[PDB]
Amino acid sequence: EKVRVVVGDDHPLFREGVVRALSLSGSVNVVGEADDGAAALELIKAHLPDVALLDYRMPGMDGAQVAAAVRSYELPTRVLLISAHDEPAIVYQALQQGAAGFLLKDSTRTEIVKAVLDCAKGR
Repeated sequence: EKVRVVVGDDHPLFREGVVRALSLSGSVNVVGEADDGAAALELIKAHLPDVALLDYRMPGMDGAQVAAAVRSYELPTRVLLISAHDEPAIVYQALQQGAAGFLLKDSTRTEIVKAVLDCAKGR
């Protein structure tokens, strides 16, 4: 039933905010949280979540590097990136590295839930 998610961000209050939005939706089980990219990748390997929602600029290994690695490993997880940067070549390159989508940090509570749920379903 609930869509299973890993959330990754090195800003605690943004991460907490996302985790609460997802958890309070009633439709999402946050199975792991990370504050750096290598840890996010390891949680993805262990939990095999439906969706990973990851900051583009995670330390150690950025969101697109993790997306690339997940696709390279052929894991079932869809990696949705979120960022305060929205430059065309950055979004494009991330999608080229296998990111399922690219969201902005100005997203609302219902927008992020819907993005995660739509991603788990399809796109």
